[PDB]
Amino acid sequence: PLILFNKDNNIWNSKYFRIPNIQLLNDGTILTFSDIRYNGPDNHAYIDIASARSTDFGKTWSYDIAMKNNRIDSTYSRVMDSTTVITNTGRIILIAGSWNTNGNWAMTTSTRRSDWSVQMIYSDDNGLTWSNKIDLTKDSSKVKNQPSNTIGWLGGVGSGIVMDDGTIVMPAQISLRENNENNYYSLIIYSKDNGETWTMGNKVPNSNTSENMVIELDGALIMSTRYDYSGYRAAYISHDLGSTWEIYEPLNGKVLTGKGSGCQGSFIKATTSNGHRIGLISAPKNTKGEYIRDNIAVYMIDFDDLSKRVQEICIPYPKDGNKLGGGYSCLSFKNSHLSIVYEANGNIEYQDLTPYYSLINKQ
Repeated sequence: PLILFNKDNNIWNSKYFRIPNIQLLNDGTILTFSDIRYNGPDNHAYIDIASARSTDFGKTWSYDIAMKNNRIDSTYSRVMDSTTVITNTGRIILIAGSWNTNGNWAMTTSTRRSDWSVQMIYSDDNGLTWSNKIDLTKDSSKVKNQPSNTIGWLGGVGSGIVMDDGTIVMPAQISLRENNENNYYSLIIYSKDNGETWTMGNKVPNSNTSENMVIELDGALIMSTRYDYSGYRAAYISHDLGSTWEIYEPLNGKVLTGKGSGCQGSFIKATTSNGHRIGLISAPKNTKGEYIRDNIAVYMIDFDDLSKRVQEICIPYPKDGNKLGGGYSCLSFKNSHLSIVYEANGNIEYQDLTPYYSLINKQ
């Protein structure tokens, strides 16, 4: 596997890389992102977000800094946990959480986190140049239906989707102040104006849910979310663009995540040659438990053949993750090509999983 972001050899001399992201462009361009964790693996540290671009199918990469933190705190200023999407116009949107203090983003403060904000950048030139950082939460002109008891929120860490009519849907996670407690939930946000303004959906029926991704299936939204301390990835379905949610049985609890806290994963849809709509999930098996997060595997479900059980297709990273921070992955499928980026002992590796999709396509 090619080392995309190397902790031992990078142009920023960063000691650690975390939270990968990948987008397969329509013309074959591969666009990837990752946290630039300069001082180490800690989440509450000095972090920017990088971009690696390839015009030769992953052989050579051009590196840049897509987003910088607010530059306020040389120790804690950070923009992190990227959530990306490609609109129908080709516009590439990146959504990230922004902080500059110490402490968990969801549990530290009992009121709205003062240094918290959601920053968004977009590129109209296929990832060559990026726009200015646009604050989505400093006022109320960009995001509608933001709960008043919001401690903070950010993207679902991964990739969004585009509906039939062109509506962009982004996975999201929110922390809410409810009855002297801080409960965090998963949900979605959507934009009908190419990402200029957004409307916030409602929370999923269960707390302790966070990082997630949604797919579109015949107008509905099917979510595969991180369900902490449940041992599995939860799944919900929505028929009103994320306003109401029901448990999606065919996927709920099917992907096990081992003991301890959950872990981020990716959930994308692919349409095989026989017309079937399949779901591809990447997540560590975590058979060794807790934050070890071993064996980043790729699972498959056939929505048009739901009697067939979820299949383990391959394990792109059949090793233990680093307990300091690992296990995150992101899949991207476009034009019968499948690619993955994942964390690998402080590094970010890349793989082309297209031959495995060809085994699925049965052509």
